[PDB]
Amino acid sequence: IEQVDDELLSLTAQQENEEQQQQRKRRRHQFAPMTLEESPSGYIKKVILRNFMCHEHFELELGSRLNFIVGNNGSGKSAILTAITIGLGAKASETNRGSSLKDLIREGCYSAKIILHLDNSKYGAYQQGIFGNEIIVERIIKRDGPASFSLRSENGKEISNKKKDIQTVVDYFSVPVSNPMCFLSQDAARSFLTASTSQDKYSHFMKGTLLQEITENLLYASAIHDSAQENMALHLENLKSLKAEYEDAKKLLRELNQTSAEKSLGLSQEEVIALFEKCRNKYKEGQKKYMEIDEALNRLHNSLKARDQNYKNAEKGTCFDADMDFRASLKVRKFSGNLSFIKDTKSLEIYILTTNDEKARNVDTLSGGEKSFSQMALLLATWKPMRSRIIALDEFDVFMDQVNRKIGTTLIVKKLKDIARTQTIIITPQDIGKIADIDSSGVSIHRMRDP
Amino acid sequence: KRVKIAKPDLSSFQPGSIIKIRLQDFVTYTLTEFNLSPSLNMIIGPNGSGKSTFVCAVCLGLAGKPEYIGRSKKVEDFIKNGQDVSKIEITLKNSPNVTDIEYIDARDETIKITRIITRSKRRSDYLINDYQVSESVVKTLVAQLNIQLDNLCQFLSQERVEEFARLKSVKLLVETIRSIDASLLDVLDELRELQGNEQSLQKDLDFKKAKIVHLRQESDKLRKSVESLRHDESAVTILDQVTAELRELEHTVPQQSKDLETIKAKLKEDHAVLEPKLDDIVSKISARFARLFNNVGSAGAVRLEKPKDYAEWKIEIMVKFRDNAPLKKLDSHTQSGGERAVSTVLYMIALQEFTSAPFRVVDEINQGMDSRNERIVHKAMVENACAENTSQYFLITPKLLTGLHYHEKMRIHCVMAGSWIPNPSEDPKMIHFGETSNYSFD
Amino acid sequence: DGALINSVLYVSPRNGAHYFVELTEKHLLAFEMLNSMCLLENYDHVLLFLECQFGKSHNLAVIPFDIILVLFTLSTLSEYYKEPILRANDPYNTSRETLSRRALKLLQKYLAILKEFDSEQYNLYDLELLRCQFFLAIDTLTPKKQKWGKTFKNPYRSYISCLEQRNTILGNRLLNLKLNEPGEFINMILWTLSNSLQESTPLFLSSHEIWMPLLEILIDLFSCRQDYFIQHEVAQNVSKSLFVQRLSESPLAVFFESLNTRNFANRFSEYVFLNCDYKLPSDNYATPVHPVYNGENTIVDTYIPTIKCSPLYKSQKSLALRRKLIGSCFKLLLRVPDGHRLITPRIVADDVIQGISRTLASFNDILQFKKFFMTENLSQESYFIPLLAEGTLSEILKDTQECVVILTLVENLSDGVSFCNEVIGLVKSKCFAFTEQCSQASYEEAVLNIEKCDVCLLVLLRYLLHLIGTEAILDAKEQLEMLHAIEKNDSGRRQWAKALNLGNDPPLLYPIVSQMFGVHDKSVIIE
Amino acid sequence: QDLKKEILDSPRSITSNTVAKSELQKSIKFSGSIPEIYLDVVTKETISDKYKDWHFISKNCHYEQLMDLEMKDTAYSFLFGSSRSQGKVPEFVHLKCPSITNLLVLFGVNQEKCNSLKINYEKKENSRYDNLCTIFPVNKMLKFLMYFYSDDDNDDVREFFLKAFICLILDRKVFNAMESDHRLCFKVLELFNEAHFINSYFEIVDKNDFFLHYRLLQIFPHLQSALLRRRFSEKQGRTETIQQNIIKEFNEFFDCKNYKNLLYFILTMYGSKFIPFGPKCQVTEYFKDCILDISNETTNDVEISILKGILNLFSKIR
Repeated sequence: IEQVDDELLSLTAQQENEEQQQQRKRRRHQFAPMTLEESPSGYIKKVILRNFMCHEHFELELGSRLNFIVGNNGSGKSAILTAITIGLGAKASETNRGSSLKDLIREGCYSAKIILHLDNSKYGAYQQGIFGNEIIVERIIKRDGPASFSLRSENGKEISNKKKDIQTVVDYFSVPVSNPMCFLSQDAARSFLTASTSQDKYSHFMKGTLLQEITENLLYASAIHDSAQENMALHLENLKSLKAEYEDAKKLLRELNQTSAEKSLGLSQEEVIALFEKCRNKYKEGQKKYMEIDEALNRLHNSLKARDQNYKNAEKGTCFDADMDFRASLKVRKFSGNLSFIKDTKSLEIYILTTNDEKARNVDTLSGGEKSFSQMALLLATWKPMRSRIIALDEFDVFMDQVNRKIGTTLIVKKLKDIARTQTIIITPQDIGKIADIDSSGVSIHRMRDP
Repeated sequence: KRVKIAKPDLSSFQPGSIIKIRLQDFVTYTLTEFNLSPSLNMIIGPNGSGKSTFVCAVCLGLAGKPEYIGRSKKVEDFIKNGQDVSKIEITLKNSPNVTDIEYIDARDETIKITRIITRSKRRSDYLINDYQVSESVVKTLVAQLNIQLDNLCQFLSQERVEEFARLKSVKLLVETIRSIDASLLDVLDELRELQGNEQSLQKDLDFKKAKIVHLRQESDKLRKSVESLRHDESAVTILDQVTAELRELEHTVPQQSKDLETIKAKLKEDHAVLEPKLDDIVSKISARFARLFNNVGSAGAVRLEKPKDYAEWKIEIMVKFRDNAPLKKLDSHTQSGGERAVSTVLYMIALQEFTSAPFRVVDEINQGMDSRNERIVHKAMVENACAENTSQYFLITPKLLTGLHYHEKMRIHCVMAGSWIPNPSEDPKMIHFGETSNYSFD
Repeated sequence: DGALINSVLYVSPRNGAHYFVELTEKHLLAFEMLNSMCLLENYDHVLLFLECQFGKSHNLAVIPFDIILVLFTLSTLSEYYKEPILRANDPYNTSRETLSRRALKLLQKYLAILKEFDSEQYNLYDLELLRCQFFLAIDTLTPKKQKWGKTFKNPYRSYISCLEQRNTILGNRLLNLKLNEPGEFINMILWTLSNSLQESTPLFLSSHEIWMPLLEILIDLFSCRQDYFIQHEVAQNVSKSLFVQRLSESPLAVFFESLNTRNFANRFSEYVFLNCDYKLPSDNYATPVHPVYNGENTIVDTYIPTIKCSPLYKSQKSLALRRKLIGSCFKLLLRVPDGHRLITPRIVADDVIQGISRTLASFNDILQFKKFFMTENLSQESYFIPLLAEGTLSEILKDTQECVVILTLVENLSDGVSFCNEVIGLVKSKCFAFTEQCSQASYEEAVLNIEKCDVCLLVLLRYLLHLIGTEAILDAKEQLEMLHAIEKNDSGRRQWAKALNLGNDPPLLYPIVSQMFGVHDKSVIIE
Repeated sequence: QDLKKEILDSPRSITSNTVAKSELQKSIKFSGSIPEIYLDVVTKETISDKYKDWHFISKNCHYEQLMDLEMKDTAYSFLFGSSRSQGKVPEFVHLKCPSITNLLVLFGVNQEKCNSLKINYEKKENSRYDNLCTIFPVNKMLKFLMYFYSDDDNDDVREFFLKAFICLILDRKVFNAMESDHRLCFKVLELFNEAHFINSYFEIVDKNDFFLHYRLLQIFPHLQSALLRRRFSEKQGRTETIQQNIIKEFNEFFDCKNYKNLLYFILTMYGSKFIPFGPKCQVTEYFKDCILDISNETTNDVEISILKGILNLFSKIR
């Protein structure tokens, strides 16, 4: 099948392009010695949304590490997350907020503006000399005409209007906007928190950590390699049959040399010599094709081995980070827990030991509050391995009832207030001020005065 | 009135059994009397107290020599220290199926064999009905009773126990083929060799057929050369020899073709005659093995694997007593000693009813094996003793086991002597050891 | 004795263990990290974690008992028969060493750290925690009841152990589970002792690389556990009856309970010297041996054996292992009160001494006898080696000479004068001297017995020098007369040498005594 | 016809690693089976240098002479622990091997290597396929070498002995066959000054060859800080601190894309005072940031993923 060879050649070309792209990239950090406690730069200091969705121009100053928006449901509660995702740059289908970008614009107004102020005063800034202490990202969405972008600085000088610069800045700041899990919508949070089957938990963890796509790419490459190896064996058999036919043609050529009789040979000598010449050309082209296929198969085999080793190392590291984060999270409730990933069952099993039992029982053999706490700890342990500058989450009050909801909120505050590398925006309708755990520093509560 | 001992009626006892044994002038037992249950015999005593010596003397009495039991020969041990002669007497049921007997009619039901051992005289002399005879007559009487001392199945000793512990599948095949007539295996092997030489001749005929096909291909070239003689002289050097050899091979083909049909028919007839008998024997031995291992709570069958070659047939034993141990051939290294001993003992018990031997004797078998495998083998022996008309086993118990199960059919025998107990010779009722039926009348 | 057996400051005694030590936050985090890495089958990272901070800091990283069992199981996965599995597990061998080798090296280094407690080098709390982990591993490694031939308990409730959900590491069952079988521990000991002297490359690789070091580590750990049991588990003052019962429950008592057999003396003597040069007496039944982990007797095609060991090196290692086993047996035996005997193990010191003496006297090769009777440290093996030497000498004199002279040299080690007088008495009887009764045809066997007798006397003289030193070699006339008697014995041997029965000179101990304490052949070569 | 005649002159009607496998087979120094599967697995790594390593011993050892030396060593008049003085029982060793070079030749080292005890990077002596040459047990070889210590001697003999010991311990075969307890190795290290030992080791091997540095640290972890003081000395580093020198070396390896050397350098540096384990350290955070920057997880060298995992593990260590 020539189509299998074409697929192998296309995959080899794609791998060569990817390795050239890998070689092109350079380190972007200069390691300024400086002095830890201080948060790194790139967090969103303030967001202003003018004529966006339902509300008019509104100013929100987000905190450095942890945020709790107390906007009530039905008052544009999800508008802030949608605006942040659109401004930072995300696919419209991925956001799943609104039928189209045109609907996001306020009714009766042709244009909507979304402005974000990323911080560059602190360490880790991207081109702090050119952009200054702050980077302003402005997105204009109009019913008529393409959406416009401005990467203006504090003085208002528009550094650039293209999309590549925004992607480069986001990559430098390490904000996984492409990953839907870092910015969880209501539906995504409901799907992740309500997962019951171990296979569902494993699938959610793999998809969130961006390991599922690597596994799918490796499986596709492995299937292409197996098909290419089978076609290579068929081509080797065909080349051996052609070599035997050409050896017979060479014996006929030796008979042609002896003649150089026609009725004994049967075919005209000119026809036989032309057949030998075309057979030699076919042999040469077949040998070149065989060498190209062999080189491509060897390169694919080496690339597959390297990818398998890299994927195994990355998976082991991600699983180890998730397991350590989960064990640290379970210490809050005086529990001892661990995660097990099984390839044979393709499932993630959570084992938790409480104060009463002396044996680590299955997580399924627990109460609803304990299972909800385990799900929240798994969500935090899945967020931890992927280092994200900005993480946004919608309401979770419907998934936990009474005491377990307060315990989950306390766990979220304790686990996210300490880390300065990640800025978290939590949007919940329940009043955080009612909770006694608001005295802790590093937590910012932004309650909307207008219900 | 006067107490009367139970009548030793040989008619009630199964043929080939022993009712009363008299041991005279032996170590620690100058005069002793022993009684054996018709179903099964149980003897309790420490090793080296003379119980093993008593069993060895009983084995020697029935045309037995110490070197023929696969053990060291110690004639002096049997003789009492200071007594010139040591006497052992064995009484057996007699049936009119055995020849070469002295002073005993065919109708008579008693065959009494006496062995006397003395240091001064070195000869094999036995007594029938208190009449001196050579060892050959007793040996042939034992041979005609279908009981063999040299064979490991009928008699089991510590050296024989060690040999049975490491047993290869080829040894099991040899034992199975020696129990049944071994002529059939030899005939089948000869027929297999005839099939092999016939197959070699058939492949040679196939090569000759390929040569005939080449001759047929070149016959057209020969005809072309002949018509050209009538581009010329192509392979014309040989014309007559190729035709003559083709005709000779064509005449040879039917003679070889006639064969491979009669030889295969004879092989098929021999295989068809031999197969059901071995199949039923294997099915019966597997059923006995499974029924004996049901007490062990394990599933096992004695299977005979039959490959295309008749000589390649082998015996497989299924082991399930231990979950960790996979099904494999019996071996001492991989398996525990107690489980292996129980398995071999049950295998020997399975080949008892089919054998015509009147009784089977096992030595160093009743000794404890972890107190669990020994307990289950004791339960299996009790279940076997439950059936009527069964062989008598002389069990040896060097180490006492707590909570031993004693069946009603079998009776325990104790040879131990106590300081408070009076001397057996002086005390009329102490001559019998481990017997309770003797005290009761009849 | 040392700080290893007398450090109970940070211990928290429990029903399961008296040596239990509570975990601190840093140790708990380390235990959790190691367990998490072990769960993902990332053993290479576990070894890197243990090696990166080893010896580079004042604080000590304590290996958890479950991780110790994992390392013990890894030590069984040798490259020669598991090369494809190890290559698959770690395709990039960054360490350039086998996982089994790295695990064995870590276990040996940690055992060396445990043997001597350096309070200055390491904090006492870490050392006590490591001792607790090793003792817990030994308690999990308790041998099952001997067969001629409960799954996991975690004392620490702070973390979930990796071994709870898994019983195999890389296709091989855990060492504790494998050894906790009726016929495996004795089988393992017999297999290693048989394969120690085996010429076959797979069998030699199986023991030299795997079983020999693991057995040495287990013997050392059991000796330390026995010392801890005697120091703390006992009730101090006792009626001499309860102490025997406690000794029957001692870790060494359970260790040798799996080798009790029917008669401990003869079977133990055959087991320790299995596959040695001595002729087998009384046609003893062969001892079944099988590989412990699948194909230990097979070498994978990928692995190429490029290492050759001389027979002397193999004999030295095998005899050292045998000496360690005999020393452990004698250490267990010496604690038994006089008159009383242990109930669970049917072991008698006199029976063991007689069996070892019979086995040593039966040796037909002097090299193995010398390897057994030559030790780098006399103080370490001072409790049983003199007794074995005296017994072997007594048996050699009994077989060579019709008159058996009672030997009291072990009690005479205290006084050099008594020892020298006894030596003079023995040489005067001609039992030490070459026997004229022996025929010229059997001269080589007589020389073989004489050289072994000389080796036993040299061992006793070395122990006497260790006990008394060199103070009155010539000052006391008795030692000078003993040296003159040794010269007279040398002259008696020279009489047979001048007989010219064989070209080889009969062995003379005069040069060796002169080197050790003969002061250069007295006046013969002092000039 | 004439064109066909020239065409007949032209040959008419995989070999991925045939030449390399054939050359490895020809130079094998082994009398045995040498199965083709071993050659195939050795010649088809393409990812790691596991089968390429420094080999001090390149020839089969003289088994008979070494066995004779072992027999003489096992039993002798003194039968006591060998002291550093009294000639180290020279009465037989001088008769058997008068010089240390003769002993090294008995071990299997060629005379040319004995003459110059240095690793030739130009000849790629540090990366060579295993010669599969039989060697004596490491303990016996170390005892024989210790018999040639000669403390009461000129500096040249002691320097030669130290260089020979350093070359022997760094050998791949010796390192693989070395016992878990380095009692003899520790004794030899204690015989010489630690600074002198480090200076001799750095003379024998390249300063940037961190693979051998990691191997030496595996053999002798306590020398790690001292080794760093030789590699990143404050006096030789001008005004820059040792940490700044470590950062500069990391940056240069990162720019050169020497991922294997970078991984071995990271393994060597961690565990010392300059680069200690801990989540709060800035250096580990910078290293992780750089590794995350280069890592793409689609077409990347295995070393990058291994470095990421090792850095994460070291960061988690307290």
